[PDB]
Amino acid sequence: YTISHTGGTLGSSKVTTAANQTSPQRETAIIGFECPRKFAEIEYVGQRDSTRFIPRT
Amino acid sequence: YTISHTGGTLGSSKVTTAANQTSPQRETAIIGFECPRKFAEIEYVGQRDSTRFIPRTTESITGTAGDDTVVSLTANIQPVAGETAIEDQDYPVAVAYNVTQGVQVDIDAVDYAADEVTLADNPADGDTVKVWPIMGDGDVQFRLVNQFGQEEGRVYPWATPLYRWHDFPQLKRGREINLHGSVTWEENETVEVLLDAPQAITWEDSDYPEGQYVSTFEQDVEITL
Amino acid sequence: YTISHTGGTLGSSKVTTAANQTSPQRETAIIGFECPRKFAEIEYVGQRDSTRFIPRTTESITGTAGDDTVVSLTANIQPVAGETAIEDQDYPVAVAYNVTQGVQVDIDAVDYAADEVTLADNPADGDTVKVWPIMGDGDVQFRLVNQFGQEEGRVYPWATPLYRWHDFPQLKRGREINLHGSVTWEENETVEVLLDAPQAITWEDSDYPEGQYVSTFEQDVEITL
Amino acid sequence: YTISHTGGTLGSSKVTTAANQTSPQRETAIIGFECPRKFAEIEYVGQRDSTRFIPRTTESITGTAGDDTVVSLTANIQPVAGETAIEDQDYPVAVAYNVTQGVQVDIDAVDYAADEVTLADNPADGDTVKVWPIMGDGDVQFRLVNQFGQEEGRVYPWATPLYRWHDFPQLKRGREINLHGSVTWEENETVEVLLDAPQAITWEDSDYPEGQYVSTFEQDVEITL
Amino acid sequence: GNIGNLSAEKQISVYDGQPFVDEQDVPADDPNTPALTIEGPDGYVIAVDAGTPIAPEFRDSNGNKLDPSTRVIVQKCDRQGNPLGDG
Amino acid sequence: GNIGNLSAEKQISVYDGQPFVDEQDVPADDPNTPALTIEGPDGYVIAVDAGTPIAPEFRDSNGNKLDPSTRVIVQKCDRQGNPLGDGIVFNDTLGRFDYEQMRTDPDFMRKTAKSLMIDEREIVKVFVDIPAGANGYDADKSRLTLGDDTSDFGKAVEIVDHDELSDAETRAV
Amino acid sequence: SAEKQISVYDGQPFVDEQDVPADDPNTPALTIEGPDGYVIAVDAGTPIAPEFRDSNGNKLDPSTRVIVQKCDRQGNPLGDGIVFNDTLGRFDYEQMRTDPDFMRKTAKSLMIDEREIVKVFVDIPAGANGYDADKSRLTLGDDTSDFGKAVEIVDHDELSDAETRAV
Amino acid sequence: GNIGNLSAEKQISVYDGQPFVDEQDVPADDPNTPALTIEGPDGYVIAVDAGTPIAPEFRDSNGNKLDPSTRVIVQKCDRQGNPLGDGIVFNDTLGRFDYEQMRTDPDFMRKTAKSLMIDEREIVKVFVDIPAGANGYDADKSRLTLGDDTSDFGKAVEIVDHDELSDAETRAV
Repeated sequence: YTISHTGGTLGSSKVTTAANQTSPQRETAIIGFECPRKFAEIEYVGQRDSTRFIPRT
Repeated sequence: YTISHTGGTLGSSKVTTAANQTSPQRETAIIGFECPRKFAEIEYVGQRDSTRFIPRTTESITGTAGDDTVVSLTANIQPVAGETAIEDQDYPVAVAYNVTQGVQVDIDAVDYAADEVTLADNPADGDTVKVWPIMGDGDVQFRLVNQFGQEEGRVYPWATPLYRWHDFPQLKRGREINLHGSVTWEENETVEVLLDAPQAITWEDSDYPEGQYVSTFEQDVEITL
Repeated sequence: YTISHTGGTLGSSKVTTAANQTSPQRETAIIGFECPRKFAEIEYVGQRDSTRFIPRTTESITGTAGDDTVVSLTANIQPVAGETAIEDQDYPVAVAYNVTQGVQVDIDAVDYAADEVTLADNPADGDTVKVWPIMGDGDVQFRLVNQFGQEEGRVYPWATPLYRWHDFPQLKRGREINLHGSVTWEENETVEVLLDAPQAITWEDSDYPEGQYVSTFEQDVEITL
Repeated sequence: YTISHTGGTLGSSKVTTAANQTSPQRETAIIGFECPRKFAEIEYVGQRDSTRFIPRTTESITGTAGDDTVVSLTANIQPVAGETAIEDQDYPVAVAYNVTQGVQVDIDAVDYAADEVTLADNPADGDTVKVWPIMGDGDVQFRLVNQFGQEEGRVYPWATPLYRWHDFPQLKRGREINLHGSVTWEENETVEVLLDAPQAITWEDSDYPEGQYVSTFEQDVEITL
Repeated sequence: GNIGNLSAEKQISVYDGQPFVDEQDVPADDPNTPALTIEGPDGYVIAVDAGTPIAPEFRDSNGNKLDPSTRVIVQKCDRQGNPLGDG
Repeated sequence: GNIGNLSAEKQISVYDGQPFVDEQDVPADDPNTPALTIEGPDGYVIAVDAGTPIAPEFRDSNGNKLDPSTRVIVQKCDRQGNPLGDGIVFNDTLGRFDYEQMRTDPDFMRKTAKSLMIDEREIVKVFVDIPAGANGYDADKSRLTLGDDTSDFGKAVEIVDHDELSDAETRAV
Repeated sequence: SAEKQISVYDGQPFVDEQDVPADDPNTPALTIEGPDGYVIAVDAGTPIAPEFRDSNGNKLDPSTRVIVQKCDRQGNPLGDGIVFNDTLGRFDYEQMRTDPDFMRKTAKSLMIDEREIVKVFVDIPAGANGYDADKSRLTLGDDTSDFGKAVEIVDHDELSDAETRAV
Repeated sequence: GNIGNLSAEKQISVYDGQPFVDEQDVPADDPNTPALTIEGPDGYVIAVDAGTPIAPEFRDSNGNKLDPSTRVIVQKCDRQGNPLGDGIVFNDTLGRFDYEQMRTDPDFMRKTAKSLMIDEREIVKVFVDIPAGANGYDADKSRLTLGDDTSDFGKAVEIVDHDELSDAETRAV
């Protein structure tokens, strides 16, 4: 028994993570989507559910 | 049809990369073992193939009156195999070098809880000394990298703390480390020793007294031809 | 053959332990009921066995002019299970004793909510007067220890708020306390009543007027010969 | 119906004998284990029942300026358990007492081949020191005597070199000193331990600090009732 | 050194200082703010039946009793935080 | 570029720094204060076989060792932290150990007595009984090494995720 | 099962200490009494750690003699039934409870019931300085090494205890 | 007051002190000179079965151990003092040995390879191959301990008087 939602910059809880990378050419973690106790599970299906990204420096 | 070799600080090829981590406490690539043209494929086997890791870091100080003692070095020092007094240990917990005199120092004593040490030669005021102790905290593991530069997957997703490598007498058979997991290379592929630790680690300081390499990462492996 | 009989502050045996708790909220041992060689076994039964408990703490103040009133006492005060004015109560919510004159003092008035009171007379400027009020918040439970001094079981692992032992009159059937859980003793074993609380408790204040014992714990049980 | 006891320096009776030898080299009786009426019969078993022997002799010296070293002590010294430094040993090779100050002395160091030692405290001229070092060379064995006082014979006539008792860590299982042969006692009969060697062993130096008996014989044995 | 085994159904009470319940001071006149929250203890199950009592001793910072005209409401919600109306 | 698939039974050792374990500095004479506190890692299951070693490298704030007559205790508890009494694994002292080598040679590897089995929320606690004179407990300098996952000696601990009838029969304690 | 594998030491309420004069061996140094409800079993081959010292924390004379000896319910020794008799000096207090190669074990098994007593007898020379079991202590047995041996303790089970009361 | 009889098999060890063996000081770099020299005891037979330890505590005059480069050799000879080539039992160095514990712990013990046997005049010799830089040999401050007659480890050496069929088969070299 499932429905759809959006995860985002703020999203279902204020437990996400929002940080910035480094200038040395080495990857980092821009965003962290952590699940809450509210929901049993989250699922993302590539080719089905869209994603949007407006980056800016 | 296979035999046993070891990967090393140099190993079987002069393409193995040695880089150091960041000060921002975030895991980095220590070493990249890149498979060469010469071989067919490489095998690791945890619980069979031993491994040895003598890490060693860097600190520096300036001299003045009363400096027979060096500070808590921001490193949770540990005895070596439980053993404390230097000359009886398997290897030195730390060494140091006066730059102006350009000589080695011998050490009197250690205090591990306060992480301090006590020398013999009071250096001169304005003089410079380097120290190379072991590294303390640190969580390591193995990573796989294709020829493209993409992460495939970590080995045995459970890190290894650093200080066990110090706690065990690494040379005694059976006591030596055998990590977990397996991994297999291909030709142009790479595997990467990754670490997360707060202090910067080194290799190949010119001013080292005992050898041209301060720190070593040796590992046993099975090789195909 | 058995009988119904009570253990208590002194009771049958002058070996039971009575100690004080901690200010850090770490659940500690208020009382230890140790069993003797005299008997064979003991049995306590929640939902059958009555219990009685008057806990009380100790605070202090210094005297200045016009100070006929005492401030909030770091304790959420309750009326005595139905009544507000002390003289008609089962027991006082609190008592006061001036040390310099060295006498008990009569209480006039209360604000239970604000946890403040007003006395019968003004103390001398610079005097000291102590107060013994009941306890407020805290959670309480029961535990068992073998003869070996190691743990053997918490009884019904869900503590109860302390306040009810004030807020019911304990000497009235229905109003009395019947907890949950059961437990059996042996020779050298010891049960321990435990508490976590903000405040300190006391026994054996030399200046208490109404008896040698400011507070009391009692419990009715069955006894085997 | 039997059990295991120990015979020793004192053991189960105040009739056991302890005396010293002569300097002219021809063996003598050191110890006499006489059997009592308390028991029925006593048993020895070589290669089963452990044995222990800490021999220790006496030397005397007068002091003067610069007398930190003590000369060749007429005594072939061995590092106990192979170990040279004192406090790492199972027991001290040597002990020192100043009689003028009437106090123990700490030892600084040793030379075993020269059979010489170096103390910590320079003595005074006219001062007197005694030394309690181990016994070195010499040959030992057991012997039997009837109730009359006549030789019955020896046991396994191959005298163990004395320094073996110093070599092994006697307090460790598997290395303890066992011997070869067996023997059974009777009521008024006496086994003896006999020795020959150049130097005079000693017991019962009142001025000795670390015990009321400097040298000890102990031997596990079997008893009937 | 025995204790006696237990039926599964433990008869207990509930109070504020327990590690499955949270307090939160409210402003003047916000009803939708939950003063008190209770959540399941992650592995056990609670059953309250009707006729269950309350001692809801709600006071101010000075402790003096509130306006007695105040209304209290107690309500089960979803797994998210939204009340039901029902229940 | 293969890695080698794995069984669920991850063979590991346990220490303070891991993110399912908590330390706490302690005074002298409480045998009840939990020095250490393990909890279930919220979804996995842990199994310590009987015949498992320990290295409780316990010291003071000045780095020195504690009194050897100190008694260390290890015990299972409920999801609320109340000990069950039974299910004890350990009751011995520190003087039995030798910190120089207590996790090296099997001749000195002090070990457990019974097995142990942790669900997604069960808890293990570690307690310390001392006289007054000691220099307390300093967990910041002290540590613990439970089991070995590196040697030909000793044993390890089995972490697993949820396999169906394995968990079905495992929960039947 | 009903069998419990433990050790034993002084700080337990089935055991009594008693500080001792110089050289009075007949006095009970220590005492172990039954627990009145449980039953104890020792097998031979079981270590001892008699950490005996003086008031000033120093070790006693090595030439001391130690005995562990069973007594009747009266408290009188049976003569027979001894489990151990050796010197302190045989041990090494720094490690006598640590290395099995330095461990020293019994020579017989032993069984204790609800009323039996074990005593510890201690024959010391004249010159030494007493024995204070405050600063000294004892630990008997271990349940931790695969080496060594524990001690078995039980509640009253019918048939085994029925056998056991044939002493 | 009886002792209990014995087999003729006396289980002992061998050392320089016994009155049927000779020591001798050694110059720098001659292997051929005999450091040790057993002789037959004139009526008894010695038997060193296989797996028999050695403890050759060789030092210099100044108490120091010799150079580990030196090799030690044990070898049987005829009744005139001349070796046989065969019958050798041991050829190794001192670097193998641990004088601190060589006669103590079986892990470090160094045993023979072959069996060996001795009649009433037979001889065994010790040969010591050395470079030039050594500080010679001091036999007074050095010794040997061959075999063990005390331990539950190692082995012993059998000695016997002449019994009929025993010697009938023992003279079958």
